[PDB]
Amino acid sequence: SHMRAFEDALQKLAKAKGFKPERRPLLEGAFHFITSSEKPPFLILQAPTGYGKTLLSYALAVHSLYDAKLFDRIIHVLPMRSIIEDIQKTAEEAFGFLHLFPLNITTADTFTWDLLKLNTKRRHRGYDYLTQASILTSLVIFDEAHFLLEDKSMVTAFLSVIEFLTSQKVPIVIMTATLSEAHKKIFKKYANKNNYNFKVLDPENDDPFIKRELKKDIKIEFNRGDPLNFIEPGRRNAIIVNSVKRAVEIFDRAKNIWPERDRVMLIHGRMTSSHKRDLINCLRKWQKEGDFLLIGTQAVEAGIDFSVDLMITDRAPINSLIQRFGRVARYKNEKEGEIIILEDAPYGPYPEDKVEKTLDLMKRGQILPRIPETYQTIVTEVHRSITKNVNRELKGELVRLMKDPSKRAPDVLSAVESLISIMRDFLIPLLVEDDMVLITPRKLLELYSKELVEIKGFNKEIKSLEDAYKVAKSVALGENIEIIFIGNYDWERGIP
Ligand SMILES: [Mg+2]
Repeated sequence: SHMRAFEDALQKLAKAKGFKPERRPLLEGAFHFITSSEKPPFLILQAPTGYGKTLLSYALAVHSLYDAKLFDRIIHVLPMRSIIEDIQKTAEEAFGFLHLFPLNITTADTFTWDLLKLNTKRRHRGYDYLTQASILTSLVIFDEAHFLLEDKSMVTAFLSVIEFLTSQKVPIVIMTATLSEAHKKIFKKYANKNNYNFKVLDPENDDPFIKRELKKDIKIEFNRGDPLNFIEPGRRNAIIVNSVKRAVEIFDRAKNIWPERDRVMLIHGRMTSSHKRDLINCLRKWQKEGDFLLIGTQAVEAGIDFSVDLMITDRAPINSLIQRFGRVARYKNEKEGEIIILEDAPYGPYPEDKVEKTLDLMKRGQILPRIPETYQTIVTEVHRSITKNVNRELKGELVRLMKDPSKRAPDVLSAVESLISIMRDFLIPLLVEDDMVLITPRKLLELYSKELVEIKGFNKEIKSLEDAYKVAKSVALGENIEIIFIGNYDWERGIP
């Protein structure tokens, strides 16, 4: 068979995560398809949530220590909002990995900023990689992060970094429990355009994982109102919600409602990196010892590994709902669970038409999770029509500037400024005393008006969002400015 790097990963992972080895048949075939692969591979691994898909990411990384003919490292891309301190906490404690790491964990927007030759330095803090070329020599795995095509303000950019990435024949693995026919079509398009070896691996009808999960009885319900109406002390409770301000307010009251205040916890992305690390430590500990109440945003749906007896969720598109369902009865001997979707919840970042279409389509065809047969039809029907709002000319220019070595960030920013800009989603580093928090340009203005932000090396006093967008323009150009937080960082609530 001649694949020891896969065995080495399956053993070291099964020890640090304390589970006894299982088969996981698709993963070995997926590993072999990438390594042999006469032509550059474009694998779409479409497996249910909680399958163990991240094992292939660890396997291909160990394989890079022994052979780098196809790729010298594994770049592992998580969705934009997601929290990456969990997988980093596993790539460190299990495998012990400007320095070349065999496995790098970036996020969806940071990835496209790098391919556009923009500055992402403080996000990478030594540093793992800081260069567009370090990406092109690697194998990039999109872990539930291709859903940036669903973000209206991000379609043109991320479509350009898919056209450019395939134009360089970079090996690409796409991991998703939610693969619409519309997405498989765009990926097969650029895979066929650049002579890849396209492939889609989804489990068989006799797959042991899906059989084991059908023995699980987990009901899903609908309701309205305050999510604290449905908490159940004595069980593991999780309330996942569509915005951070909403998550802080639910936690501000769940402090005093839950029987043991010690077992209440808030997690979201507007926190320092070390604070997230501490919460992952406190959360792995509670996973073995009794009950708790976890309150979080979408950030914990992709990156964090936890199982919860009862799940209370805002209404959301089917992609993030399937992700959030995946943390109810996730482990082996967990057979009973409960899900309650709040259909009256605020949308937040999500498009309104999409969240209502999943809510309707779900109610007709009652689904049970981790069984793609039930939710696959809703997936293909909601996540479509991407090409409506693609700037086909700006997309052509971005792929032009990315291909040209003599074009740097000023050429990318000025060309984008002519077709303030997409910059609205370019998060900027807010400096908390020692750590750092990524915030939006809009959030920077709100904090400057409250007189909590001090900007060194920059003159304009920030009002009128266009001014805040200009600070992001400076950070992207790598200018010697520091956006510093003056107030006291709340070690529980994060940044407002
Ligand atoms: Mg994952």
